[PDB]
Amino acid sequence: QGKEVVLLDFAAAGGELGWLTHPYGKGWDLMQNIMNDMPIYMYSVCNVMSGDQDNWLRTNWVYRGEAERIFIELKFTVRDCNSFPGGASSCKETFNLYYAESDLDYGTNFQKRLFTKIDTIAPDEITVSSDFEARHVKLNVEERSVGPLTRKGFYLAFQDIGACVALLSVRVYYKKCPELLQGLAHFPETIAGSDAPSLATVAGTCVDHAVVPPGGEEPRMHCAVDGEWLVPIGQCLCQAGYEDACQACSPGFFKFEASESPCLECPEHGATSCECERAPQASMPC
Amino acid sequence: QGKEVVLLDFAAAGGELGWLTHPYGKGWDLMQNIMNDMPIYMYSVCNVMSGDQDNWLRTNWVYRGEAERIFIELKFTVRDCNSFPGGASSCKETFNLYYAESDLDYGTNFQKRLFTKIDTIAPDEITVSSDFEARHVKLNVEERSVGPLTRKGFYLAFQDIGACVALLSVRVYYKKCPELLQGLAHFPETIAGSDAPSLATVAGTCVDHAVVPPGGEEPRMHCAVDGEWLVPIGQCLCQAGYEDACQACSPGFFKFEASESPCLECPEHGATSCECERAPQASMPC
Amino acid sequence: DRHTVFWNSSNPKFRNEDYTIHVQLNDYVDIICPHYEVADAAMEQYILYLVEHEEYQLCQPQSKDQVRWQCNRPSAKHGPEKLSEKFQRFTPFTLGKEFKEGHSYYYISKPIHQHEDRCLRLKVTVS
Amino acid sequence: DRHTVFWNSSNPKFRNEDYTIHVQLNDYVDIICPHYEVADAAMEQYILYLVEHEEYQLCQPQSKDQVRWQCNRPSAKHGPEKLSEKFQRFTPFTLGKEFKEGHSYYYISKPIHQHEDRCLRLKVTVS
Repeated sequence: QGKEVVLLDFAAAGGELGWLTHPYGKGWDLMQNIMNDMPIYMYSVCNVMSGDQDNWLRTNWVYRGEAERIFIELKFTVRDCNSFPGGASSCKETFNLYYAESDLDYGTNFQKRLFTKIDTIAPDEITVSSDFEARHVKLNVEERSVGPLTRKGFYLAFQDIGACVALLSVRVYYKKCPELLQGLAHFPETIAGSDAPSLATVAGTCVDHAVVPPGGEEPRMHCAVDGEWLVPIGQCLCQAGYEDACQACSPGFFKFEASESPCLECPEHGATSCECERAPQASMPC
Repeated sequence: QGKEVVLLDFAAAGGELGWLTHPYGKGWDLMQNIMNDMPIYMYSVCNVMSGDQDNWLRTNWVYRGEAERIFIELKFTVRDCNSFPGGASSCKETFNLYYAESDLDYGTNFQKRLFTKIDTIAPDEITVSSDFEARHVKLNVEERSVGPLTRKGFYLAFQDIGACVALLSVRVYYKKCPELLQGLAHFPETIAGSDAPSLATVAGTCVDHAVVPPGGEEPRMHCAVDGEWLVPIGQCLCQAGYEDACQACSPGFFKFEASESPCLECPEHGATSCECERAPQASMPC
Repeated sequence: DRHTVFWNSSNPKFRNEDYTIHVQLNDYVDIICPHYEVADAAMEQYILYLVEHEEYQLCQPQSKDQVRWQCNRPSAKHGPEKLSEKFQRFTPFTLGKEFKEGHSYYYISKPIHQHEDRCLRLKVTVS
Repeated sequence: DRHTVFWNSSNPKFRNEDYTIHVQLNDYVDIICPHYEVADAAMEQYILYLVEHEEYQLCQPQSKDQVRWQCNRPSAKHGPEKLSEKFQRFTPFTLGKEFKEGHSYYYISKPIHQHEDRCLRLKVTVS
C-alpha cells in the first residue's frame, strides 16, 4: 500500500466526539469501558425486545477534501439473538451502513431520505451467552469503500433495526501515492483514483543537474487505487560533468555525456573533458 | 469597504441548517413565518415565567480557513418583560453571545465551559404589547467581531437567561482586499488583518511589458481591516517601445524610454526609435 | 408532543369537511405537504392559510396577510415539505401568532395550479 | 433519567462510609470526578473500581480487572471528567457489565498520588 489520509477516526477522539442519534436520545448510546488498561469509548444499541426499531447513529459532517474514494474501517461486536435467555422476537443480528454527500453541514437537521445504503454489515464472530463470563471480546472488522465522491463533504450512518451492537471504531481514510524520488526524477504526491483497475500516469521532473537523454523515454510513474507507484517508465541521468543526486566530478575526473556510468579519471593531461593546452577524435587519451 | 468572504449565513440555508440546543429539545425552537411574501425561518425562546433558564443555541462548527478577524451580523427581535400582562419575575431582555475555537467538531458533545463571552446583546428596539396587533416588526441589528482567530474552526453560541427573543439572521464573514490592477501593477488578494489600525504592505508585480523605472519607487499597496486598499506608493510604466495595459507603438510611432508619455510620431525617417539608414544626440529629429 | 397532519386530498379525514384536532399548550402541529417520487402536473400543491371562522366556513381567505406556508415543493429531494406550528402562549415575533387556551384556530387550503374539487381545511382547538 | 455523584472527599455523603443510591432500569449514574481551576499536588485523583460486596466491605480491590474508570484529569480544559454508567439489562460488550433487577452494585476508590485518609465508596441498588 501507499499513504493513507485520515478524514475521521472515532477511537482517536477520546470520547470528545459526539454523533447525532435519531430519534433524539433513544437508540445508540456512548459507553466507557476499559480495554488493555486503556480508557475506550463506544456506541451501543440493544433494543432487542421492543420492536419497530429504526435507530440511526450519524457521524459528523466530514470534509471530503481532494478524496475520490473513501475507505471505511469499522470495528464492532454483535450479540446473538439466542443469547437472550428471555427470547427476543423483534431481534436482528445486523445493522445497515449508509452515507450521504452534501455541500453544507445540516447539523441537527437529519433526514434518512438523503442516505444511500452502502451495505448490510454482519458480524463474522457473533457474541454468544458464554462469552460474557469468559470476558472474551469478539471484535469484528469490516472494511467498506465508496467512490467517486464529489460534493464538499459527507456523513456516515449506522441504522439499527433492533439488534445488540457495540461500535468501538470508525476510521475513514483515502489513499495517495507519495511524493517520490526515483530514476533521478521527482514525482509529486498524487491522489489515488476511485476506479479499481485505473492507473494515473504521472510525469516526472528530473532532479537538480539531471537530464532526459535524447531518444530515451521521459520519466513516468503510474498511481494505483491502493496508493502504490507502479510500472516505472523512463528515467533521468546526470548531465555532462555530473555523477542519490547529481554532483559534479571531482578534479582530475570527467564525464563527457549523460549516462549511468560514473566520472572516469583523467589520463594524461568541472568537468566535461580534460584539456591538452594532441587528439583527432574529447573522452579519448589525448 | 472591500470583499467579504461568508463563512456562515443562517437566512441563506432555507431552514435546512440545524443548530444544537442545550438542554436537548428545551429552549430555542425553529419557527416558520412569512415575511415580505417570502418563507423565513428563525430561532426563538420565550421561557419568561419558568425561571433558572440557561438555554444555549450553538451554531454548527465553522471552518475558519484563512480568516483572522470574523464579523458577526445578528438580526433579532426582543420582547419587553412588561408586554406579558401576567407578569414575568424571572424575565430578562438580553442574551449573551459566545464563541469557541477548536481544531475538531465535537458535534453533539457541547460544553459551555469552552465558550468565551463576546458580549451581552441588547435590543435597540424593544417589542412592546401594542406591536403584535400593529403587525410591526422591530428588527434589531447588532454587529460584533472577534480576532485573531487561530484554530481550525469555531462555533458561535446564543445563551438565553429567560428572555423572549426571535433570531432571524446570523451571518459570519471575514474581509479581504481584492486582487487589484493599479499603476500598471498587479497586487494579489490579501486577507485583511485582525488589528484595527494595522495595514499590511503588499508588493506589486508590474503588468505585461511594464517596468519599474530606475530611481522610481517600487509599486506597493496597503491592505486595511475593512478590506480597503489604501495609500498607493510607486507604480509601473510601459517599457521602451510600449504605451489599461502596455501595448507596442503603432508603426511610424516610437517610445525611447519608460515614461507616462505615449508613443510619439516619427519625423522624418516596433519600436524604440526610427532609423535614418544624420544626428549626433535617438529621439531627436534625425 | 406533536400532531401529524398529512395535508392532501387522499387523506380521508378531510372528506367530511370537518377535520378537527385537539391540542394542549406548547405542542407542535406538523402539517405535512404532499410529497412524491408520478406526473409533474398531478402533484398537489397548496397555500396554507391561518385564518378566522368566517374564512373557515366560507373556505375563502380575505387577504394575503393570512398565508401561513406554501406547499410548493412536492418532489423535494430532502423529504416532504412541512409547517411546524408550536402552539405557544407567547411569541417574540409580531407577524407570528399567539395561541390562547380554550380557543379554536383554523387552517384553509387553495390549490396552486390544480382545480378546487373539495374544500381542504382543519380546525385546531386548544384545551 | 440520571443520578449525579460528585466523587470527592468534600462530598459529605461519603463521610459515614455508607453512600447509597437507588436506581431503576435503563437509568444513568454520572460519577463526576474532582475538577479544578489550587495546588497541582492537592488535586484529588482516584481510580474507580466496579466491585463485589467483599471488596466494598474491606474497601480493597482483588484485581486490576475491576478498574472502571480513571479520575486522572483534575484540571481538564473541557470540564469535569465523568463516568456515565447506563444501568441497562443487556450489553453487546462482554468486558462491560449487565445490571439485573433487585441487585446491588458497588464502586470503590483509591487515591492516585494522595494518601487514603477515609474510604470512598458508593452502593448502587436496582429497583
